[PDB]
Amino acid sequence: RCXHXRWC
Amino acid sequence: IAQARKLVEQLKMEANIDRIKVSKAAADLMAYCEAHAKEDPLLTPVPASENPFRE
Amino acid sequence: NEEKAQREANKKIEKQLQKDKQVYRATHRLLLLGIFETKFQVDKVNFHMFDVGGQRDERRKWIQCFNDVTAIIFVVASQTNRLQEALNLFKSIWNNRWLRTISVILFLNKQKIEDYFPEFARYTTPEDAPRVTRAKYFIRDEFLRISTASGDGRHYCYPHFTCTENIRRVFNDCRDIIQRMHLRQYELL
Amino acid sequence: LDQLRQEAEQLKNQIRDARKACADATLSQITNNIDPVGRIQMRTRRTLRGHLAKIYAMHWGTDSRLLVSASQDGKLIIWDSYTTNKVHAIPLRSSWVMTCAYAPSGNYVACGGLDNICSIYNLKTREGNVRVSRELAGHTGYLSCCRFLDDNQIVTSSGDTTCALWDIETGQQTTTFTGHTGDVMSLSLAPDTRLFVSGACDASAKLWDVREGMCRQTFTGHESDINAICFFPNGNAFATGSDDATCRLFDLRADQELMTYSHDNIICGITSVSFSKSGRLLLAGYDDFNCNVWDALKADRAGVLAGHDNRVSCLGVTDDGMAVATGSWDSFLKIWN
Amino acid sequence: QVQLQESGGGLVQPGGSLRLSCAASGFTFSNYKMNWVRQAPGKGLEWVSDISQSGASISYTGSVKGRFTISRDNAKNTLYLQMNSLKPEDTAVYYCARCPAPFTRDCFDVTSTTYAYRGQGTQVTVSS
Amino acid sequence: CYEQLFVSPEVFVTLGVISLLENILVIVAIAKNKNLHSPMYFFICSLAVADMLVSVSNGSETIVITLLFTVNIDNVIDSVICSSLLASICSLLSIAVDRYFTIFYALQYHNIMTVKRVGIIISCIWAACTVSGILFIIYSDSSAVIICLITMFFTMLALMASLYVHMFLMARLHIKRIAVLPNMKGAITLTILIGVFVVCWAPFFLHLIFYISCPQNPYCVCFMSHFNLYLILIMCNSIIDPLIYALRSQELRKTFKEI
Ligand SMILES: [Ca+2]
Repeated sequence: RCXHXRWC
Repeated sequence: IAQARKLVEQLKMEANIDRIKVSKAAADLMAYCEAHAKEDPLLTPVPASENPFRE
Repeated sequence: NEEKAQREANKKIEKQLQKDKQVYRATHRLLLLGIFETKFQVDKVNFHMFDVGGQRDERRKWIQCFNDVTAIIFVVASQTNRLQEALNLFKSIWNNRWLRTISVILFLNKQKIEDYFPEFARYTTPEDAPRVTRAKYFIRDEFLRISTASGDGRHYCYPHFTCTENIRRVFNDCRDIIQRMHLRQYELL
Repeated sequence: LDQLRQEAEQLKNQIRDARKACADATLSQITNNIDPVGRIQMRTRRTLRGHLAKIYAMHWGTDSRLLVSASQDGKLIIWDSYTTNKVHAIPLRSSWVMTCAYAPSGNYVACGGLDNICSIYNLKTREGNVRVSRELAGHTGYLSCCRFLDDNQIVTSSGDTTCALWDIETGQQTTTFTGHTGDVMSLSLAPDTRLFVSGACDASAKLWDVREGMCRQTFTGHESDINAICFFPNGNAFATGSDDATCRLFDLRADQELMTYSHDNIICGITSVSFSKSGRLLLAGYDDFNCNVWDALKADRAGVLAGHDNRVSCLGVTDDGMAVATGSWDSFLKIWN
Repeated sequence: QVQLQESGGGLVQPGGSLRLSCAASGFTFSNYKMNWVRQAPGKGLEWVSDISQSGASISYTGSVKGRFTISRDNAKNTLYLQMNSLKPEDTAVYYCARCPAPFTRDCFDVTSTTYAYRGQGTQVTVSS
Repeated sequence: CYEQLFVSPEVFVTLGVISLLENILVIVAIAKNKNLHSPMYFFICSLAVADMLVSVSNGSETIVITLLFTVNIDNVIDSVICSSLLASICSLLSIAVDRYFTIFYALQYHNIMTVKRVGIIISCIWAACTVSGILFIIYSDSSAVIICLITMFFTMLALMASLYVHMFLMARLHIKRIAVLPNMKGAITLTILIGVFVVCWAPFFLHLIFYISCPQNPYCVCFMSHFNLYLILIMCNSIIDPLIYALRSQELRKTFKEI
C-alpha cells in the first residue's frame, strides 16, 4: 500500500 | 502702453482701501474657531452612534 | 424598501461600467503636439488621438493630463532657431515628473546648421543609416541624446522622417511600446 | 511706458508700506497661549471604486450625503457616500475633464476641461434620464474650476487667464474677470456668495466683486503656481496651496499673509486645500500620495491621511463637517472621519 | 512677490564684451533652476542658456557656445551672463527667467510670451 | 533497492504549512489590490490556489497515515492531490499563454483576454482538472491513466518552454534595436522559470515512465525507491512558485510588505 501519493 | 496703464489704474484703486491691524484680524479668526469648536465633528470625534459612516 | 431600489440602479451602472472598462483598455490614446478629438481604426485596433491646437503656449499645467497616454506624437519642422526650441520642449516632456513613463514617437517633416549648431562641423554619418543625410541624422541624434540620458528603460523615442504611410508607422511604434513595457515587466528585456 | 512702470513700482511700494504699517503682531504670537488640538487620527470609512482612469476633481452636495466626481476616462459619477451605491454615471463628449461642481439645489451638475466648454447636466427632468442641458462656449483656454451661485448662475476659471460669470438660461457671459497673467487654476465662493477668490499660475490670488465685476485686492506671498484656494468659513480669510510646497493663510481686512504651513520634509506641491467646519483644522492634498492635517491657528501639523498610492488631486469637506473626501490618480475616492 | 531685475546692458562695439546681472527677490534663489532668454527686434523669444540649482549642470544654444558664460551666486540672489566677442546678430532684449517649480528637472514655458516669472529685460545693442 | 526511502512524517507537514501560509498572502495581495485586477494576476491567483491545495492535500495525508473505510478516505485525498497537480501544471501553462498574448497580440490583447473569457478559461481548466483527477484515481490500476498523465506533462512542458523561448527571441530582437541608439537578465529569468519547473516536476513523471516501461529492471527500481523524495520536490515547487511569479511584480510585493 503506497505510503504517499499513488503508483509508488 | 495698454497693459501698463491698466496695471497703474488697478494698483491705485487697491492702494486706497482701509486696513485693520493683524492683531484684530488674528483675534477675530481665533474667536470664530473657539465659538464653533464644539460644532466641529472632525476636531472632536462624535460617538460611533451619532456618526453616519460605519454605525 | 428604498435601499432595495438603490441597489437595482447601482446594478445597471456597474453592468454598463463593465462594458466601458473593455472599450477604454482596448483603445490606445495618443497626444499630438508640434481643440479636436479624433477616433480611427487601423487593422481593427481603436486609436483616440487628442490635438492641443486650441490651448495657450504655456503647457506646464494641462500637459499633466496625459500621464497615462500610450505615446506622444512629437512633430518638428527641419530666424528664431525653431529646432532648438523643439529640443528644449522635448527635454521638458522627457524629464517631467508625470510624463517620465511615456514614450515619444518623433516625426521630422519638411525635407545653415553649422551656424546654429557648432557640433555639426565634426559630425559623421552613422554606418547604420550626402549633406542631406548628415543633417537628417545629426538632428535625429540630437533628440536621441536627450532620450538616452535619463530614460532608465521606462520609455524610448522612435524617430521617423516625414514628407500616406505615416499612420502605419504610429501603429508599429505603439506595438513596440506595449511589447517593451511587458517584456521589461516579465524581466525578459 | 518707462514712466508707467516707474508709477506702477511707486504704488507697489506704497501698498507694501501700508501692509507693513497695519502689521504689529503675528498670528503665532496671539495663538502661542491657546492649547494644541493634539493628534487628529482619521480612518478610511468608505472606498468608492468605479472610475477607470485618474480622478481630477470631486464636489460634495449641500445635503452632505451625495458627492459627484470626474475622471479622465470621460465619466461623471454621483455617489451615495452613506451606502457606497452609485446614483448616476454620465458619459461626457470630451474624456479630458478637469473640474466638476454640484449645484446647491442638487438639480444640476457642471463639468469641463481641455474641451474649453462648461457642460451643465440636469439630474431631475420628467423622463428621469440624465442629459446635458446647456454648453457654455466662451473661454479660449481649458476650464480649471467651476462653481454654482444658484441654478441659473455659475462662475468658471480657465487657462486663458480669465474668470467668467455665466447666465445658464441664455448661456452667455454676464461678466468677465480680467487681471491674472497666468492660468487660473482654482476658485472659492464666499459664504455670502457676493465675492470669490481665484489662484492663478502667476503666484498671485485675487479677490473679485461678483455684482460690480472688478478685482478688489491682489494677494502675493507664494513663490510658484497656486493650485488650490479655499475660503475660511468666517469669509474674512482664505488658504492657498502652491507648487512651492507651502500653504499660506491670507486675511481680506488686513490685506496681507498671516501664516505659512510648511515643513522641511515636504518638497512636493499642494494640489487641493479645504478647512474644517470650525476652521481650526486645514487639510492639504500633496503629490507625495498622502494628505496632511494642519492646525490653522498654530501652524503645527496635526495628523496625516495615507490611503492613496498615486497623486491626491482633490479634497472636499461636507457642509455639516462630518466627513472629508479625497480623490486620487489611483482612480479611488476615500471618505475619512 | 517674485521680482527679477536685469542690469548691465547698453551699446557695445562689435567684438566687445558686456556683463548682465539679474537681482532676484521673493523666492529662495537656491531652490530654482535659472535661464537667460532674448527677443531680437522683429523675432520671437529664443532660449540662450540655463544653470542648475547648485551650478553644476550648464547648457547653451550653439550661437552663443564658447562666447557666453552663465554663473550664479546663492549668498547674493543674483544671476550673471558674461558675453564675449559680440556680433551684430546678438542685439536683443535679454530677459532673466526662472523655471516655474522648485527642485524639478523639467523647465516649461520660459519662452511662452506671457510667462510670469520673467524680468522686465535689458537692452543690448552691437553697432558701429 | 528492495525497500523505499522513508521521509519523516514531519518533513511533509512542515513544507505543507510553510507553503499554505505563503500562498494565502498571495491571494490576499490580489484580492485587496484593485490595481492588480488585470487578466495576468488572475492566472497567478489560479496557481496560488492550485499550489496551496498540493501542500495541504499531501500534508493532510501524512497525518491520516500516522493516526490510522481507510481505502475511501485514501481515494478522496488522492483525488484532491491528483486534481491539485493538474490544476498547478495548467495554471503555469495559463500564465505562459497569457504572457505570450500580451507581447505577440500587444494591440489586440484587451479584445482577446477579457474579464469574462479569463473567468470562463480558469473555471473550464479547474472543471477539466477535477474531472480528470477523479477519473484517474478511479481507474488508477489501468495503464492508460499513466500514459495520459505523462503525455499531459511533456506536452505542457514543451509548450511552456516554446512560448518563453519565442518571448525571449522577441526580447533579444528589441535589445538589438535599443543598443543601436547613440541580454543576460533575459537568459537568467528564463533559466529559472523553466529550470525550477523541470527540476521539481520531471522526477515524478520520470518515475511514472519507469513504473510502466521497466517495473522489474534493477536500475529503474532504485530510481522508483525515492518516490517520496519526488513528492517533496512537488511541494518544494508550490513553495518556490510565489517567489518567481507573484512576488516578482512591484505592486504585489508592495502589498505583501504592507500585510
Ligand atoms: Ca495514497
